[PDB]
Amino acid sequence: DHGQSDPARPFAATANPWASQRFSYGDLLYNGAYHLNGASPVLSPCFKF
Amino acid sequence: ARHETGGGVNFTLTQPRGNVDLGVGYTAVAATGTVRNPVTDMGNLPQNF
Repeated sequence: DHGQSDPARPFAATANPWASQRFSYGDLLYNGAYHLNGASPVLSPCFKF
Repeated sequence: ARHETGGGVNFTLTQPRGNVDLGVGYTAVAATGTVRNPVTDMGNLPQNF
């Protein structure tokens, strides 16, 4: 959600508009459901996030 | 006493205890020395009238 504030940065909504929102290319590349990697064997560190 | 409600008897033992601030002087100064953590941060919250 992006009406509420970031916890870590309480004075801004999000510091990064592409990665934080749903469906938004920080989401689309690296979410566990969409799996553009997942047939690929290489470790994705952003799968932790 | 004893509860006739179920779950045991569970009633309260209580003791009363009185005291007087003893000594015409100052008698037990306390000293404040260290900081564990601020409960509120130095924050950015604006006043909203």
